[PDB]
Amino acid sequence: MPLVYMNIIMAFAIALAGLLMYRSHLMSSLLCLEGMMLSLFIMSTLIILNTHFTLANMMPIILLVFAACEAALGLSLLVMVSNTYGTDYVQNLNLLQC
Amino acid sequence: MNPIIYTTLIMTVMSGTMLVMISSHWLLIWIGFEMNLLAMIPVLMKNFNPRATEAATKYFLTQATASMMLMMAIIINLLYSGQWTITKMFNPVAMTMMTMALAMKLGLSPFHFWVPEVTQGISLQAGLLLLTWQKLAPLSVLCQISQSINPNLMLTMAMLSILIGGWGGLNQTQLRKIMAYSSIAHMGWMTAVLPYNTTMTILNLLIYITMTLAMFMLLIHSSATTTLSLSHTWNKMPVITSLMMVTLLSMGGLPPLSGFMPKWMIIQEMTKNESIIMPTLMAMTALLNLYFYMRLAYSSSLTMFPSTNNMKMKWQFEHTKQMKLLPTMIVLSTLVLPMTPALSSLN
Amino acid sequence: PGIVELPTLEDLKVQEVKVSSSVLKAAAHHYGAQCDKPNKEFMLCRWEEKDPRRCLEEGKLVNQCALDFFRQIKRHCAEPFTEYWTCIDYSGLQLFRHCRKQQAKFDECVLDKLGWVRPDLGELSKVTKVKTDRPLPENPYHSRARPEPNPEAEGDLKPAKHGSRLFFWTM
Amino acid sequence: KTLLHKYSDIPEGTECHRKAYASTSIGGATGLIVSAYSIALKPPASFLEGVARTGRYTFTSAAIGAIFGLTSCISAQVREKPDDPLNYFIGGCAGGLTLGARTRSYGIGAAACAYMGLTAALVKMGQLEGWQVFAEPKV
Amino acid sequence: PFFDVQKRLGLDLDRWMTIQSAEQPHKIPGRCHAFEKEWIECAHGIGGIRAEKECKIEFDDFVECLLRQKTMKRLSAIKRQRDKLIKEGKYTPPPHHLG
Amino acid sequence: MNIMLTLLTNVTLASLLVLIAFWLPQLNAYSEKTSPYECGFDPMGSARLPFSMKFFLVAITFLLFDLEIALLLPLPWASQTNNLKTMLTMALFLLILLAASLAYEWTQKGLEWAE
Amino acid sequence: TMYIAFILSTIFVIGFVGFSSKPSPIYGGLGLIVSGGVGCGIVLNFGGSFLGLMVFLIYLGGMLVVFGYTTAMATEMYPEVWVSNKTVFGAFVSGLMMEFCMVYYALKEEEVEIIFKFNGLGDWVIYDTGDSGFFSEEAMGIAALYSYGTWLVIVTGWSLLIGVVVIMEITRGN
Amino acid sequence: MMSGRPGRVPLQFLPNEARSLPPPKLTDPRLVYMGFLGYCSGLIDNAIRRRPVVSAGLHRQLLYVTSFVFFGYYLLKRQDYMYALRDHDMFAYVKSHPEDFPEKDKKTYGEILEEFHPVR
Repeated sequence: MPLVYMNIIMAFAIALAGLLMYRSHLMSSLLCLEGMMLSLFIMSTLIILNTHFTLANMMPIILLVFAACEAALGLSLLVMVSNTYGTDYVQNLNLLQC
Repeated sequence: MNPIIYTTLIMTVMSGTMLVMISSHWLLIWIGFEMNLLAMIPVLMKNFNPRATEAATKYFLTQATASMMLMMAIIINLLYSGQWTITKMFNPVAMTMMTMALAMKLGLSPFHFWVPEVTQGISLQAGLLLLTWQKLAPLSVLCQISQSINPNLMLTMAMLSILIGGWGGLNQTQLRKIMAYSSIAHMGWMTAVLPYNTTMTILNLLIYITMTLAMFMLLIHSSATTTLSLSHTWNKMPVITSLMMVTLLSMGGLPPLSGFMPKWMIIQEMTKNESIIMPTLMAMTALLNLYFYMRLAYSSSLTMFPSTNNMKMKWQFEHTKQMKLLPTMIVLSTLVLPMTPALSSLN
Repeated sequence: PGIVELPTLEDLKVQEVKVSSSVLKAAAHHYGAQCDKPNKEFMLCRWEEKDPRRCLEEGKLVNQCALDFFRQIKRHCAEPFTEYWTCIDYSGLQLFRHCRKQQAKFDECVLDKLGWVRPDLGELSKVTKVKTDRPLPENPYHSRARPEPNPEAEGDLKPAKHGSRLFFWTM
Repeated sequence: KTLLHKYSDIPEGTECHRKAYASTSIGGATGLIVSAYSIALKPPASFLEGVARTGRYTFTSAAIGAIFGLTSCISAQVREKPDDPLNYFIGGCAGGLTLGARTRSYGIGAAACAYMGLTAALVKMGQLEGWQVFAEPKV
Repeated sequence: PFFDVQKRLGLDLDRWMTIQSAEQPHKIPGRCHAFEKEWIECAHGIGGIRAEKECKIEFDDFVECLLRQKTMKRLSAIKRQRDKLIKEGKYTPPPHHLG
Repeated sequence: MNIMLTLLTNVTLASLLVLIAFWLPQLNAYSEKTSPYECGFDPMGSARLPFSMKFFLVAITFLLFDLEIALLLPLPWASQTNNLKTMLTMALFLLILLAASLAYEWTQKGLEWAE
Repeated sequence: TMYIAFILSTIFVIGFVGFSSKPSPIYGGLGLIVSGGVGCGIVLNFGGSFLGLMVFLIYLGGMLVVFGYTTAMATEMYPEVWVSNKTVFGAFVSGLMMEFCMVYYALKEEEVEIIFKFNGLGDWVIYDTGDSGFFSEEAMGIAALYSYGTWLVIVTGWSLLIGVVVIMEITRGN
Repeated sequence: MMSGRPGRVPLQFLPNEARSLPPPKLTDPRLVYMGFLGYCSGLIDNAIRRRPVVSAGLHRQLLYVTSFVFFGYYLLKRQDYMYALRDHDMFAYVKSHPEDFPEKDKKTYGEILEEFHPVR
């Protein structure tokens, strides 16, 4: 495969690693989720334009809108957590251990 | 929540699941998962306490990560085949990505950590929905792509699910966490036979959903979420605790009850494939689930724990609401073993 | 595997139609009117054969027909045609609507000196038919033989012999 | 699989150094995986504490592998019995004894001797008789 | 689909975007239209198990069309072997390849 | 590529204007000069002042409306289809759903800047 | 000028390393929008004009914008900086060097096999040779959403309305 | 196994070729057990609802019984048709592939040498 595809898939892998390896902030993890979506968008767009799958041109639009809906949902969850604890720190989300 | 809004959100959850099960196109399957999650998040936060908020947040994080991995698997499959139809995956690493994503959505063992916490953090109705309806879509996708799964990966995850569900549930005094670990073990049982016979997976799923519905409805009827609170139920409604005991015995797979049917059929189908060590391991491991089921039965029906003085007040009162289909769910979860050959209807 | 067979360089030689896009556009309507036979014949070959190498001589005839069309324009009013395609050439979108005066005296040439009526709106977009001598390609896709299908189901349904035969069950 | 292939293709009761090295490699790899999961889910208080835990787990598992390989291969070549599950049983019990030494507890050592010896004997039996742990679907 | 509601009700809910050889707007062709068509016409109605072996050539040609991996290898070989002979002063590219 | 040259020129000239703007004047700075401006006194940092769920809700509702707008942008080319009745039905469907989202936010408090 | 998509993709991956090393979320968002801009450029070089402008208008000017707006409200008392942690530097440096090593290997070998097989013979090489006529094939494919994609419009619009209802359910806070 | 079977039309509980089999008898033991399951459901419904378990709501217990029998009859038909299909395909496959199912050459125990193992 051409090397642009290599770098796009590499970007997805880096976003996945950044999301799986957490830090204190929730917003950083949500931004990693967004990067994963953006890399998926670009990979889909490259594949669809290159093979001239014309009806599949609309698929990146659908992916973008649905992932942005999920991002809105995650932002609302972060805001609720912050209103509970004053911060978006994931270490405060540990009271379900017991 | 508004009753109309809650009904709409429930319907949207079921419609996302149905979109997953009726689509031939991977994009629409992904859409169905997205819709299911979007509508599911508010029903988790229905009570709105910090436990509910944390349960919803952990659920959202795991499900969104799984959905992104699933989309990446779809995109790799399209990159190598140009195919959107849900069928065998044409790429092995895309298949691995998809299998891991579906297992994380299901909550199999290496991705099981969210199930106990989320189940504990939400209400019993939310947990009932979580542990019954949310298993349908990923399992249906798995049954559709079963001919291309790596049997080693799937069987590893299923065996780990059985082991961890057995061990994790041993330490629990919370009924919701016990339900979650039982669910992990039963998901492992479902996914072990998936490479060999998807009809066995459907059968086991139906039996498990019947038992889980019966048990969760008995818990809601009892208003008990801890083992000690359930230990008071005999002094209020002993019929509920005796029915719960027979249901727990069914969950343990004790003959001649309905819970023995999926294990027996799966062991038979596995031995048909020269699989003998794994079924023996699985049947032996399920004794842990049966052990903590028997602990619950001891504390609930087979013995009588101390009650409280304030329980005399509750004696003069009936239930405002009645659980729907609970008698049917109880009979189905205990008494259906003579009807086993009807499983061919699922073919 | 296999050698992609290619035409030689002199199998590909032709008298080029070396006029620009504005010259081509100015004569395009009368070109479609006057050069339909070999043009439609070559387009038929190209869609029927799905092969550039199978339709080279038809394209070579396309070129010759265009060439003679332009030589017929040249000898009667090369000058009104020149003015018309110059005016077409000025605008950056090569629009017809800005050159109707020049198209007018180009069109009333070819009528009087050559007989060429200009096609009406929609005529040039019609699907027409061509009476070709070339045989219809048999396997334009170079398809392999298709796999033999799984045998169908015949016979009448009889009840399961001794039932399900699942373990101890008798029905 | 190449880690297991290099152990499997060398015959039993021959080249005991190579077989010991292969079993040591398997032990070290497995201990590295268990250390990774332990560090992930039960994190230490410092980087050095985690390094110490990783090294402890890794050496325990690698020593179990090396001891199992040495005892199994040597008891095979000494008795001229490379198809006998008894050499693998002795290997498993010696691995249990070194695990008991690593945890420095006789009870763990004895229980592990029994369990790992029986497990290794079963593994030898499955190798000889073609038992499948993950059987590929056929019917 | 797990429940083929579309084929029971005759509805086309998502089958229209499922392949690139399906009907396209303005009849714009897919890049691998013929390759996909040939593979689909080979593999039709014989099951996936049979289609995986008995339609291997069509699917290989399709995959080459989609990701021109072997074409890219051959082009890369020609390029790097050309350079392998520029350095030694062996091969002079001709006028129509330089301008 | 002409557009790339244009962007390069715009960015370069803006940064050059920064450099002249932010290095040419003669400076003499002390502590009380650069103190944060609070109308003659010192500001309180307090603790995370930019709060209130309404600022976040307007952002989220703008996000969802912007997604539906993304769905509406292909409309100028959508009117060029022969199947115009289906296209009109779907475009009007999307716009009714936009209106329904606006109405549901409106009636359920939503767009209000409450007490 | 000969290679444009490769610099764009390398910068894309660099920005991904930058924001996925997770500095304070405002710098993570800055890295994300830089990555989004260079990716919009990438798909512009492939003929995806509408799709790249969608990236811009809705991702960078919508979704992001909202992200930075929400970070500007739920942050730290001293909103953190990239430098403040050695972990950020270590993650960014490791990602940058794993980018450099693999791009060098692919450029000078053209047969790397990191999970997938890759050949950096170019990026123009895979483009096909043909005319698209008097329309943009991308725009015709996307405008088919209203004629071919009736089901897609139905489910997406329902999901967006449900999203509004869902956000208003969750954020009520009672 | 049976998912991709040819002619298998979607969402069809009994296909029309099932009408060639004998329908289950009305006193079928499995159907009677279906009715018994319904009766137990009615009794348990009385128990949970805190009504006299045997004599309360005879219409409700009766409806439990008849609805259970009603579903059981169609379940029995579908099960029997699936098993008939299974046997049909098995016999067709054995017929079409005689080489995979050879005619085994039968021999008597007078010519077959079985090993005797003493118990002693």
